Amino acid sequence: MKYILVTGGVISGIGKGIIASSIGTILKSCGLRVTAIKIDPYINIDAGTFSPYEHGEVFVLNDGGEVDLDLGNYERFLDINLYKDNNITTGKIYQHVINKERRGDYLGKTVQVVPHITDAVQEWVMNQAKVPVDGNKEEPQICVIELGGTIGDIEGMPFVEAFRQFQFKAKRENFCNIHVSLVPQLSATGEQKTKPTQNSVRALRGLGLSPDLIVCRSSTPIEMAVKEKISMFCHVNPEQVICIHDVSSTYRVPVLLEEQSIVKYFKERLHLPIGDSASNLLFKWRNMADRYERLQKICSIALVGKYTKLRDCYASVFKALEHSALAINHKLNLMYIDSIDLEKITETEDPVKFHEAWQKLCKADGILVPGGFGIRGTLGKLQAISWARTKKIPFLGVCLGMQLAVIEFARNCLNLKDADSTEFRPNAPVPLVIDMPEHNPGNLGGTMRLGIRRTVFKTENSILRKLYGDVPFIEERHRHRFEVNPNLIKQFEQNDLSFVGQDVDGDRMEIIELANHPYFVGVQFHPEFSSRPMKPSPPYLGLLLAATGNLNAYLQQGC
Amino acid sequence: MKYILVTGGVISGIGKGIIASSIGTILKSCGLRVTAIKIDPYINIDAGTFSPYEHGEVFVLNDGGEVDLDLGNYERFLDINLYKDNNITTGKIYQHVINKERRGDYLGKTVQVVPHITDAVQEWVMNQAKVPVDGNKEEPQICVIELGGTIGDIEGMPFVEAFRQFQFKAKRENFCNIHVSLVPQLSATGEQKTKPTQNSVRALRGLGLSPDLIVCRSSTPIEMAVKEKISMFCHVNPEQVICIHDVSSTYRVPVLLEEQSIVKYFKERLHLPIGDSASNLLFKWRNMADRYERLQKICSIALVGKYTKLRDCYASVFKALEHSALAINHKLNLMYIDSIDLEKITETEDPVKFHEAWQKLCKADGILVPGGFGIRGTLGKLQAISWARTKKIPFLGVCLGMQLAVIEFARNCLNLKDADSTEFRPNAPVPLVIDMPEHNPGNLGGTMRLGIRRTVFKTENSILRKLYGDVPFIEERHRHRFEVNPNLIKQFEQNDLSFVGQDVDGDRMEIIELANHPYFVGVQFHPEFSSRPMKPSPPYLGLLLAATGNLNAYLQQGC
Amino acid sequence: MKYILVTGGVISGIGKGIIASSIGTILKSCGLRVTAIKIDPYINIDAGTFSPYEHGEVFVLNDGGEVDLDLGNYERFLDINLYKDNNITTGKIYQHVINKERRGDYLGKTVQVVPHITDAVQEWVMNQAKVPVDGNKEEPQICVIELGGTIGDIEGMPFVEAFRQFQFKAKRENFCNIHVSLVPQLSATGEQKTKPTQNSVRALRGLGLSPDLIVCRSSTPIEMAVKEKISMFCHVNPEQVICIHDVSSTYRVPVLLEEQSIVKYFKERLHLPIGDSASNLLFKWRNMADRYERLQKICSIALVGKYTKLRDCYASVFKALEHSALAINHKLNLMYIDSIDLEKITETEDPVKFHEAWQKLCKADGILVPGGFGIRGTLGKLQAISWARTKKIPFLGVCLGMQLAVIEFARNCLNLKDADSTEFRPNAPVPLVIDMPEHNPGNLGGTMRLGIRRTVFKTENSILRKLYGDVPFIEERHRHRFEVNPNLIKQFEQNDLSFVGQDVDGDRMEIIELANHPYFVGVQFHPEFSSRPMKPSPPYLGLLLAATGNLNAYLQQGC
Ligand SMILES: Nc1ncnc2c1ncn2[C@@H]1O[C@H](COP(=O)(O)OP(=O)(O)OP(=O)(O)O)[C@@H](O)[C@H]1O
Ligand SMILES: Nc1ncnc2c1ncn2[C@@H]1O[C@H](COP(=O)(O)OP(=O)(O)OP(=O)(O)O)[C@@H](O)[C@H]1O
Ligand SMILES: Nc1ncnc2c1ncn2[C@@H]1O[C@H](COP(=O)(O)OP(=O)(O)OP(=O)(O)O)[C@@H](O)[C@H]1O
Ligand SMILES: O=c1ccn([C@@H]2O[C@H](COP(=O)(O)OP(=O)(O)OP(=O)(O)O)[C@@H](O)[C@H]2O)c(=O)[nH]1
Ligand SMILES: O=c1ccn([C@@H]2O[C@H](COP(=O)(O)OP(=O)(O)OP(=O)(O)O)[C@@H](O)[C@H]2O)c(=O)[nH]1
Ligand SMILES: O=c1ccn([C@@H]2O[C@H](COP(=O)(O)OP(=O)(O)OP(=O)(O)O)[C@@H](O)[C@H]2O)c(=O)[nH]1
Repeated sequence: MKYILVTGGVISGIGKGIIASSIGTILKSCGLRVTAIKIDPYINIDAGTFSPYEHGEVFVLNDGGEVDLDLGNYERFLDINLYKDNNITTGKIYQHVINKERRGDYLGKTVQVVPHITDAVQEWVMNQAKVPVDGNKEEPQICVIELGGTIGDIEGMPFVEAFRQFQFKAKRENFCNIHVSLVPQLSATGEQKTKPTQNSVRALRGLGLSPDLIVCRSSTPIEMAVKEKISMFCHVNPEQVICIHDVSSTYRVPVLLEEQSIVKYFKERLHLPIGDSASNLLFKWRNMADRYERLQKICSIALVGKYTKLRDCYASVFKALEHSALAINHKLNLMYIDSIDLEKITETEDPVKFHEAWQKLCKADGILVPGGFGIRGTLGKLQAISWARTKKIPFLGVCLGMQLAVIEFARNCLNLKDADSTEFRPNAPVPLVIDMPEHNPGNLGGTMRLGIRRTVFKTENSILRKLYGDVPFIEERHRHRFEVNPNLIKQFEQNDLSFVGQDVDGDRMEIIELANHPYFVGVQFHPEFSSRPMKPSPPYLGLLLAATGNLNAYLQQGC
Repeated sequence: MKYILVTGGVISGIGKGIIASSIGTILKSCGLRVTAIKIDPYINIDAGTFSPYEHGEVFVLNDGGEVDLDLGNYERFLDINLYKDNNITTGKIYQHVINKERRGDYLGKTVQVVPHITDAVQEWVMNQAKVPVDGNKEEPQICVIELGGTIGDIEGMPFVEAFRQFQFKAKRENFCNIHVSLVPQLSATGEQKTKPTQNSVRALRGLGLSPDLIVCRSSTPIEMAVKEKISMFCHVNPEQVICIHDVSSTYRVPVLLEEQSIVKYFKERLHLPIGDSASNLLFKWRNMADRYERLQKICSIALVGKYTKLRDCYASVFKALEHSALAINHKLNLMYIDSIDLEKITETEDPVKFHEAWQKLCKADGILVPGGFGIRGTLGKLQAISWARTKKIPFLGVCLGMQLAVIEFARNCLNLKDADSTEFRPNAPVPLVIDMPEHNPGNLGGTMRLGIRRTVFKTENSILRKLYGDVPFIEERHRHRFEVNPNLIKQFEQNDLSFVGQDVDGDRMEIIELANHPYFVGVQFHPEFSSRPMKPSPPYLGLLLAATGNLNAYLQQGC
Repeated sequence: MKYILVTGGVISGIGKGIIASSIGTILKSCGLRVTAIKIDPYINIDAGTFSPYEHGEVFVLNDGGEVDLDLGNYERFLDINLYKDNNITTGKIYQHVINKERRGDYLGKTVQVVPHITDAVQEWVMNQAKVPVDGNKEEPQICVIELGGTIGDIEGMPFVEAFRQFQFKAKRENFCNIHVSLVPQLSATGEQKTKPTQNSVRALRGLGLSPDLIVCRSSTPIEMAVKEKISMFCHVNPEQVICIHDVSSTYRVPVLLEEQSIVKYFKERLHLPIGDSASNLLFKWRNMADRYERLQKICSIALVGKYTKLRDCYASVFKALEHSALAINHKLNLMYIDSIDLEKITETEDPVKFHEAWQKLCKADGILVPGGFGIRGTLGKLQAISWARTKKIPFLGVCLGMQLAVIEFARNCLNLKDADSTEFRPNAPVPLVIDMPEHNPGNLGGTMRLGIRRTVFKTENSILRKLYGDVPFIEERHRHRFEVNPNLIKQFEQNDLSFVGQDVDGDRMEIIELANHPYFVGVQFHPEFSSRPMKPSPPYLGLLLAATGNLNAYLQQGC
């Protein structure tokens, strides 16, 4: 099978996944079945126990994933839905190997990093490329492999040697190599240097891998004097240096590689079956490049998270939002509001950060309350829903807001201020939200609810049901532990806030809507992990429709 | 002797010399005698045969230097004038060693890179620190050593091993180590990475040198989360991480190190004699920081060079100009004008680049024609002086303009269009500018005129004589081969353009002034290499005085 | 042209030249024209100023060589005589490059180690392979390139990068790579390790060269478990691991590579024109393997040198001696005798080292006095010739003995004890040996006599003339400064010791013979540098013939 191994340049946050997916999604437009394998040097297995401020938010797979992210980017760009066993971490390999030397399966031979780890790496990447990953039941023909991390450090040492042996066991027509480096320029002056790319190549070539292409991502487009120096010093012909500058939206990244002629390259390098057309599909990639230049009324949410500045804790939501903004031809203005900045305590001690949050939340044409944990933010977010409740600005609750909207509603309408979730204080006189993890055969003890779960819409008066297409059940994914008590439904069996969804059996509800409001939805499932640039997320699409008021206008068409 | 060895971070053009001079010129304000030794890994000996577009302009020393530059920066910041034997290049060492193994002075032993080169390096740096360099006849006490180049490449291999052996032969109280790295951030996003600094340390520590300080120069000032990661990963305490952002003028660079408390550091590290005052001299460094923020009428030259965009071919002039702009409280607006863009040929084929040059030269309140060679630019620059001649905008000719102004004047006034310099065409019917290199005892053949040369002012009616202080002779330096024929003076023994200067004997003139003009000077010597931020260059100071019209107002004071 | 680049393993003294010549001299038996280029990382140019105890004796070429040695080994094994410009040292390159940047031939561009040195290396190796080197006037087809030194150190850094760029500029069919490593075993125990070969490969592959073959030279022949580990860890198939153990004579080294089938390898790798016969010439390499096992009367010299233990100061003579011992079917017993151990002074202070020298010199069936310099040994060697003079044991004087034999003869027969050479004391009342270097046009001052020089035999009664084949002139090479005065011949115009040779003009004599003696020869030329395993050196061949007494028996055949 043809394999493409991208790597890393000087710094980690270049845009590794934006290149590996782009050369993947060009080849998906070529008519090739694609997989993706992300090699990760971080020891930690099963990323789900991260605080999301170090790396980013989780992604969630079908079979129970808690996989990093970058993995999410591949899923969103390629139409692929994945499995959890191609997030191949260093802790995944060692737990696969330390659990074999107690079995004795290496026949008493002492196992060392070479070859008995690097044999287990080049068996892992053979099997995950072999399994189909898309709607067809058929093995693919390429496999874009992302060696994450940087290169030269101690973490990346068992892996580049694992692929050095792999160039020999594979054929040279079956292997490729991309190197995505940085040419940093100092705005302080004006020249543009090529030295960081030279030392990053001789750390790659010094470990026994040679770049086919070399991709120099920087701030500005680079001059032909720079393409000459990288061609002469890094010992590759000038047809393999591909510039990519900092573009405004990531949809320019696939069509910018079309101009630099990488499509016909892998015809000659990899010897893959291709004939040439318009080198991507003209209707669905060059179109939405022009949608992002020519824009309109800057509108359509404020966001209440619980973090400081856009570390990608919420980058997996912002790519889902501008999917919907791609549909309604609006520029989107994502503005973070810290839930600390809505507390009583900040106004007492600092009004510069507090009054700064309200200013944006009162002018907000839409709120969004995504998921979170812990006591931070929760007491601040309790006022944000009720502000949206009375003054009727639409919002969506995701995995925490659905908990918090049912808390505030009994406090306001039913005057039951004593009620709260059992997340925080177990001494609950009215335990309105109870813990109940899935007690399944094959799952011992308390196991977090995870994976694809069917949930059926009960009754017709849902604005969500018309958005998915009036199908009875939807198929979504979530990672949360807590539910409103089905006994505690008795408290709200008459109001305007009634529960809509039910799963296969019916022991939880997962979905709320409110009558006397434009658009009041709160869901337990994360509706971000199926959002694609072609069809947006159906809760998020209506949420921007409610912000522009065209939500009734979308259902005038129907039909 | 206490030695400070700065190095290099990721890319070459960080600001190595701006840090090594700054920690030098803090210690000069401490009351310590300073030298400077710049280690250069480039094989080429005696930089003077450079095209000035690869590296920059030359510097010229007293004894006959053709030394790079960075060396010039030390000279200008420290009051030091240097010798040519501390520009210690790789070609200087090998020519010092290959000329010893024919002598047999290694006693028949085969010489290899270690130790017999690295012995010759640590004897070179011992001797150049030992020689006095300033007005006192006394050995200094520190020696700021600049290991130029970057680190990790093949050129820098004989030198870091040369200083690894040097930490043992010296005492730990006598040695220091600075590392000036880059933390590149991508404006494309917003985070700030620390990885390039980590790999640059483990290439330095992997060659056997440990940083005392670590200096992270970048675009923006960096947050305490970045100072924590560099302290924890690069294994130095957080008192040795010093931030320096891209500041507007280089005079902030000494006073910004004062805020980060590096003055008291070397009291504890190097054990040098110091008591504390205001940590620099309050009148002459923090004052001119405020001169550059608060500014005035944006005026005071256009420049006609012969190059494209400000590669530092003329950075050794621009630092001399804003010395004078530091004196007259004016912002300076250096605008390059290519001499190609004044030719007849560009207007025929492209008026976008041609008309763009004139636009700036007609609004120019002052022209400047610095030195150059070859047929490029010369035919273009012939119109620039005559444009300044008739319409009377002041300019200065430096080492080529003095040739070109005497050419145009016989063509215009004396109608001798046949005359030209013997630089370009030897078939000269009127050879107005003749070749005559110095034929000296000890100098065989044609040797370029070079070094400090006395030149005496003949007569009183010079506007230059009042600027230097009415001394009879001035002491300047130049590197040029050509002179107007002393026989050809007969052509101009009556006009308004008469020759002013004479050297010790009188076989050349070196200096012109024109009567019916505000300020018309052309000099063979380079008046850039003595310009300091305290007293500017005396031709360049009057040139900005003529631009603002206060040139008469400067001599109203006198006295 | 097909190029083979051998390298180095862990330690320097493996046997680099014994492998590179052997794969050369197999291909010479294949019917291919061969050159040789030895890359040397030692800075010193023109090895001739060595003390011969660091590296070894010199070799002397035709055009004036003072080249190391290993070069001598190629000459002796291949029938090739060389030029001095393929001893390409590091000091040869830099003196070729520092003498070009004063010319300006790099067009003002700053030259660095990459590429402008490595361009000059891959132009040097192109030209020396291009020039013919053998009796034909035709370019060869292979070029065995010896990258001397080891690999990984600082000296070998400009060269392995110089050949990494060379694999791309050449074609993969035109390039090869040998790696000659050590597998050290400890007699202390018994196992045999493969670790030093693994780390030596990943320092070679880490610099961008891959071994075609891998040659493991050690003490014992190695087991198939060792060939499996080197095949699996060093990532080459088990057909390219070639064992070679410590063999008794170096003539087994070509025929041992025949058994391991490297002849058919380069047919497949290099794509060179070959058909197969007996894979070497059966009459002249496998024959003299059996000559060295089956041997005879252990006889046939003691040697008086001036050194301690057989550092190869005299290895260029011992290979010439066992050429003659290959002809007379005798085992040779080379025993060193220090000339210190024949002095008066050692017997006074130590008789353990003194009496140990005489014991071997009185039982000596032949003496040999090779070349040397300085006051050490000279006063000791004066008794060794007179011991050979009276008691009539044959010897040969080489470049110093010819001086010393003419000194002792006037002291003994003519009773002129006052006479001595002008090498040591210039106050000579009878200056019997005078200095006269060649004063040639194109050679300024005192230049050492060097290169091929014709010398004609005057008269018939020479035992040397019958050995060369009664040709009038012979063609030999030497490096010496001193001659007997042609005026001082008047002292010996009647004795039994008369001068035999004369060059083209006749101002020196170069050759002595004595009548009343079996074999008394002393020559100024070095007769070691033409000795080949087929025909021995004609003075050295008769010297072993005089030791066995068959010297008359050789001339009974004639004819
Ligand atoms: N072409 C681009 N131009 C500007 N910004 C980009 C581009 N590609 C990606 N980015 C932004 O930079 C960040 C880094 O990109 P990406 O997540 O693909 O790298 P990654 O290798 O997956 O990260 P990690 O190494 O943490 O897994 C992303 O959050 C994205 O928003
Ligand atoms: N603190 C600073 N902020 C912004 N720009 C700077 C600073 N210091 C220096 N520069 C600019 O960047 C350039 C590089 O500085 P400098 O010449 O000191 O480096 P260098 O090591 O001497 O260069 P080279 O390695 O070529 O000798 C200079 O031309 C200068 O104008
Ligand atoms: N196959 C062999 N077995 C045993 N000894 C050998 C063998 N080949 C060479 N030697 C001996 O070991 C010494 C080293 O061999 P050789 O001179 O070929 O190495 P070299 O690389 O030329 O040395 P240098 O690196 O100093 O030039 C020689 O003096 C020779 O006598
Ligand atoms: O996609 C990736 C790739 C790599 N990594 C992991 O990040 C590490 C490299 O991390 P960085 O290079 O980003 O540096 P750092 O985390 O130490 O500090 P910052 O610069 O982020 O402020 C690697 O050790 C790798 O395990 C990720 O977390 N995500
Ligand atoms: O002050 C210095 C320092 C170093 N150098 C020399 O510059 C080389 C490093 O040069 P660079 O790191 O700047 O890269 P480059 O010249 O190959 O191409 P650009 O990035 O400039 O476009 C080093 O090999 C060193 O010899 C200088 O010229 N001046
Ligand atoms: O054939 C050669 C090869 C290499 N060399 C030169 O020898 C050096 C390697 O020398 P060694 O590896 O032999 O170590 P050393 O000389 O320092 O000390 P000993 O082990 O000999 O006792 C290299 O730096 C190279 O320049 C030779 O002299 N002759």
